[PDB]
Amino acid sequence: AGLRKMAQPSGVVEKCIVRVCYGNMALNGLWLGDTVMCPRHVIASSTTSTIDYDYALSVLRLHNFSISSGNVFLGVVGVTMRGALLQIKVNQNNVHTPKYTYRTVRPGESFNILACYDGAAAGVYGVNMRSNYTIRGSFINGAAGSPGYNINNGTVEFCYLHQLELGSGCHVGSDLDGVMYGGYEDQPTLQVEGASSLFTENVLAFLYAALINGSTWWLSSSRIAVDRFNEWAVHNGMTTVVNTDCFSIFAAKTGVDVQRLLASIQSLHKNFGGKQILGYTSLTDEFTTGEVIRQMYGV
Amino acid sequence: AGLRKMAQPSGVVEKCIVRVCYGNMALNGLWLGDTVMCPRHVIASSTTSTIDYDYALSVLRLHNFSISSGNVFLGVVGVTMRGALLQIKVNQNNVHTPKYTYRTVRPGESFNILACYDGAAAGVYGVNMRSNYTIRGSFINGAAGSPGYNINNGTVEFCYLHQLELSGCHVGSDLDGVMYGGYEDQPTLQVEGASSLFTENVLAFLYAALINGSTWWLSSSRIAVDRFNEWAVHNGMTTVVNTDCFSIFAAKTGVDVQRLLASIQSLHKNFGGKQILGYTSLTDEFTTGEVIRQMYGV
Amino acid sequence: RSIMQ
Amino acid sequence: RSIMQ
Repeated sequence: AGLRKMAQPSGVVEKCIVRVCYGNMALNGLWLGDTVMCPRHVIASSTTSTIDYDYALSVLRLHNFSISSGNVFLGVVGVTMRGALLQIKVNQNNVHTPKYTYRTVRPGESFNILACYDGAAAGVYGVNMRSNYTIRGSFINGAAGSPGYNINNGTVEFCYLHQLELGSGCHVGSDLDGVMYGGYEDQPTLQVEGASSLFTENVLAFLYAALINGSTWWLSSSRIAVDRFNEWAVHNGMTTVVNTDCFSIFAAKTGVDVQRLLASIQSLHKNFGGKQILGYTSLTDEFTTGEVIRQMYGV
Repeated sequence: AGLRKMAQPSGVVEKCIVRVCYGNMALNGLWLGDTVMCPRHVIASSTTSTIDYDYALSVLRLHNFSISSGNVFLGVVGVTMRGALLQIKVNQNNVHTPKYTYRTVRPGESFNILACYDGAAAGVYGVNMRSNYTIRGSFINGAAGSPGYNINNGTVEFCYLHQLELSGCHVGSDLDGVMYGGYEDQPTLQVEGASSLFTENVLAFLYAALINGSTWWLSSSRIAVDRFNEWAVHNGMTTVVNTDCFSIFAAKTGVDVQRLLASIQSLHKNFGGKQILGYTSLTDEFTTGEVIRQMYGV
Repeated sequence: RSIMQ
Repeated sequence: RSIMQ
């Protein structure tokens, strides 16, 4: 019983964090094989105007770097741009490099953040990519380069390196190809996130987890079809549901079909009336069907 | 900016989990040095009746244990009862044993759960001991023996081994084998004490909200600590006993504890009308120590 | 009540 | 206003 946002264990990723310093800048890098990846704004010399990174790379002095894993310093062999990242070749292979892949995540998908400072992991928590390609993170100065990851069958899938905070406190990173999520710029400019819609498939997973945990006060016999729900959604900050197949086994272990939950969502979207669902007083879209399945049943 | 309930990194603890099987029972153990610690219900030969663990230990045969670290099997040398735990002496030392201590946590304190199944870590999340000595966790069958820990300056402080579930209400023992809250490690009809919100943690959370720019909920009225406490015990909240920890916050924000207490009373009346930093208005899972680290890195 | 062993 | 971290 119970539902908690949790992280997958971080041990295999902790061995890959390094400290990357250049001039007055300090942030984190990811050391895989003989390469260190880090945000390219570590070689920026200003914090207000817009930076010509290609120029900053052209006048770089390789010896002004300090890259360290604990008290082990890594010598820099070369540096090339990889989108919003630097790909730094170093003179030592990380022997504790895990089996790993890169993947770019999509809105609604969950992953793990390893929040790092001074090249050392400090905290680990789960996040979910919002429709405006931001995450609900907790990062302060020095967190850039903190990685986001999932673990499947012992392979680490890296999907995020932290870059920046938007003017509201939303957090933005790049994938490991150096492509910024949501097309935000890795510049200190005025850019505003788009509006964030609640991901309806995730809200449904949360409500099925509530039913499995014995929370049923918000459920009724009232019912609404997918199509009638999708028309209300676009005027009420929620996404449309298109495939309900992922909810088949949920409806089978609880006896409650999606259409009933969709009608409950409409009532709950305003308020819970002073009541709570698994501790929440607002709908949450941070849980995927996959997370719920694992926590509810281990599969 | 931001506030999230997070776990300290789990790498140093992951290498200490083992699978402990006896008879038809399997759960998790914590392998430090040449000892494996695990809940004693693993030797119970029952599922309904009430268990005499001393008898179960008297009839135990060491060769019926299967203890493994991944696919490496550990030979069992001896067993001793340690309250609600077994201390199982094994023939191999854990080379990955961290520097460690034991500590019993008190209501309101935060720690980390490493949720384990089949002797392998599955998830990690932060928790907070509640006033009725339960934690708000996520555990299913087979999670017993999952450890709770804090990391302080290189040393792992072990404070919890998971034992049982009362409704999302989880109970464990400390590493000396004392069950938190006095609950029995027996499948009996026991009910948890009344859960109350930990007010000092709510105060930390509201200061965190002030620092992150959330002020809509801030009362201009004021109530003294001892009057609030009279109200708190009739309204599902704990009493405030320490306030010196808030002096830094009151100085950075210009808001004293007595205004926050009045705000808490007002939030308890339009409860659910609006979120704070995207959280329930009265979340009590954050300590002042947690908030200072996330706000200031200190 | 429910052991998770 | 973007803040590099």
